[PDB]
Amino acid sequence: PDELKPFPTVQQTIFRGHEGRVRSVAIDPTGVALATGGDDGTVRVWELLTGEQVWSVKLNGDEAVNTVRWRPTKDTFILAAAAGEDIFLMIPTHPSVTPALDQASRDILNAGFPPGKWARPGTRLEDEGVLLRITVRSTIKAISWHRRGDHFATVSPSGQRSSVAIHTLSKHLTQIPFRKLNGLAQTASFHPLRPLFFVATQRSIRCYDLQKLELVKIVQPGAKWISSFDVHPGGDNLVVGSYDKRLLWHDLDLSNRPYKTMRFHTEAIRAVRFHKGGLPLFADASDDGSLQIFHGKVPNDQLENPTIVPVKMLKGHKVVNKLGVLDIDWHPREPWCVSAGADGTARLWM
Amino acid sequence: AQVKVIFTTTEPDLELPESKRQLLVPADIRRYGLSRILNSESMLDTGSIPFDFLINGSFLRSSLEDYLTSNGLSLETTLTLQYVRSLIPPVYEASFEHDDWVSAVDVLSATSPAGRWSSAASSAAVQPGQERVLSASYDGLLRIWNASGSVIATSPSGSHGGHTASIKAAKFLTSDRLASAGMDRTVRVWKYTESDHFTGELKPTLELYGHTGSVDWLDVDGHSKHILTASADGAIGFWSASKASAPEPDASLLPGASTAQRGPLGLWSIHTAPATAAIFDPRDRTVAYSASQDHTVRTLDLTTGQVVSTLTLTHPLLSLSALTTTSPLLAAGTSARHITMVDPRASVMTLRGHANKVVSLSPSPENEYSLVSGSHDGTCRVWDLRSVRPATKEEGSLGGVSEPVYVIERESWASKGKKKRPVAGDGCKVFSVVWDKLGIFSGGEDKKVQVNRG
Ligand SMILES: [Cl-]
Ligand SMILES: [Cl-]
Ligand SMILES: [Cl-]
Ligand SMILES: [Cl-]
Ligand SMILES: [Cl-]
Repeated sequence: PDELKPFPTVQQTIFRGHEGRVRSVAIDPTGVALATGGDDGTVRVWELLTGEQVWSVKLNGDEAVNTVRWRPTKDTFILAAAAGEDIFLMIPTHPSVTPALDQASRDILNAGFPPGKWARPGTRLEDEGVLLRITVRSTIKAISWHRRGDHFATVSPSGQRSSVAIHTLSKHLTQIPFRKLNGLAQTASFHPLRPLFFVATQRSIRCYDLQKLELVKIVQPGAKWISSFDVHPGGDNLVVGSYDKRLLWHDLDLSNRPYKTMRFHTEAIRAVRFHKGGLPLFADASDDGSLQIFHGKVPNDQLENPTIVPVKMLKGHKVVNKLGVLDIDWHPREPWCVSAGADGTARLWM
Repeated sequence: AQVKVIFTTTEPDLELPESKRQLLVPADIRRYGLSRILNSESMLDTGSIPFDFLINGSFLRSSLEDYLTSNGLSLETTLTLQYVRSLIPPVYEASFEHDDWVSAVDVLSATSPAGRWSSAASSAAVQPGQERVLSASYDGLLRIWNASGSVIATSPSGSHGGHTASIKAAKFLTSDRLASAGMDRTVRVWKYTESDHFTGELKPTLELYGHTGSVDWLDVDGHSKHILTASADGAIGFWSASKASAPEPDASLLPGASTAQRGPLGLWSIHTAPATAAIFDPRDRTVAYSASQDHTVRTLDLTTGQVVSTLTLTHPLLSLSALTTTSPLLAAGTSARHITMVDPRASVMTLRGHANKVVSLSPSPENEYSLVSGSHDGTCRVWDLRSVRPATKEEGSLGGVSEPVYVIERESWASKGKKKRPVAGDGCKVFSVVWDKLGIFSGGEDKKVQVNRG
């Protein structure tokens, strides 16, 4: 309660019509729309408040869509999805999309016309609005956009070759910089402020520098198999979560040791995401269908104790076929969050 | 066996000279005996009117002597009793089945806004017999429904000039003209003509492009032929329903790069977040009110360009309504599940108990103090603003708290022996509520316009 408000308490909207588990959730940069990747190989775009599905496409006949991520720019409306080895760039049909905004996005994707091969996809895909198919060498787990949306990185765990790939959307250029990682890469994240980079293995999270190309720091969370992480918008803190049921707040100001360790979960933590856009909230997702919503506040002053308290646990996702909540994203402004569970549902919490 | 009562009321046409003063003294009398005393040949000479009684701002659900034993107060005190017309409960009557979700409902009645707007001019001046009910669907289709629940008219489809996508809101601006808006960013004005046999025709008069984004909300003025809209672009639109006076469209919003296409007069973006609701002021038609997810209710001057006042609230606002003092009082539906009653001049009270987002409101056609809301929790709830308690401690803040007088569920769900409502709004979500004298029609996710009346 107290100064810790507001936070999500109850689930206000249920998102249905996926068959089999929903692997991903990404909220539109403007905050009016939801994107869900399915195990049924469908990417879909839904009206946030109502839960009406305004757009859908099936990228590959048989495959799961692991990650969907919006291009973090309000002047574009471009969605990225990862199906197996292929990452597709598309422009969903939405009320937001006018002929001007459409032509703008098309101008961005079409501009720029092997670690990766950039190809125009089948006719049927632009018939449904998917402008690009980018193929890397082994299956894509994670997608992360750089804040100005020109670069995006794909992480493919199995193949060491393509493991961490940085793509340039301007030149249509896939690259495998800071080539060999000593590890098995789970995922990666760009830095909110300075041109830095983050690559998490099962081991540890490592912060690099892009065109100096140098390893800057390495933080060791000290847990079995890092499942995921997310970077505070402040950039000076991040949060990791694992299959150990434990959540680790890392203060990069102080140490490589985790600042705080938190056990709120019965089973593995499969997703962790901060609230970007300035509210002192973060959350983790579990293989029990619960989300754990924490308040934590990066101090106004540098090098000061972050204050972290759990505010609320959200149940109501159904543990289905051995798995719980698989993903989380936050609303850009408001303290609402959306989760992707194995119910075949996505759910909105306020 | 002796208790002093004194009668007061806000009711416009029911009032006692001089007889307010005197003692009711069985002391065990439920609201019933008092409602009988008021109805007395001596008092109001009405004689059947059910009256509810408010002490302190709270309804009396027990006898008098019990009330003034259990609280305190068997002081021989004179309890001051407000008396109000007891709500006639809007029980279930009919359901109009749809193919997809019902986004919007409006009612054409002799005494409805479009009905009174009609009889001025042009004018059908709809007869007491035939009322028409408008429903907008995520089909992309408007439907003009019979009072008895048959479909008189159906809008054209995509091709042939209809909407190209789902319709978010639609209303009657008169019996000839009606207006709609939706995910296709157009606002469309329709001619509605009806034949001797009961069948309709909806012919689009006007396609209006100002908006880049979904057009979520729409309000109308049938006198001045004006429309105004609220859209996800965070901008409030202002339009003429008349083909006659319109600017020419932007053309970069049009389907490129028969029916007439025109633009907005005075389209403004005053909001940081999407704009959820925009309404005309009841007294002055050049004054409008906006509400958005940016937490603001803005008093807006349509004569000049833009905003004369801004009022900020705790949570994002999904809806707005005016209650008629020379000027209104706003109900603001919130994503925080409660309704804040706002005074736009330089937060009176809070209606609580919806379990989900509150997306639709509408004032009682009967009295000022009554209101019906509708919400994503699957229910529409009826409030009386004369019912007020000093705020509870938890989450209460300033004393505003008012609970619902009556609760209206979906006959979709309620007809089942099921116990508690489905989590979130699942299947039951209520998108639109309008309250007429036929009364309380409810559109939503269950694909039904629902009729509740006494
Ligand atoms: Cl679809
Ligand atoms: Cl194909
Ligand atoms: Cl379920
Ligand atoms: Cl013309
Ligand atoms: Cl309830």
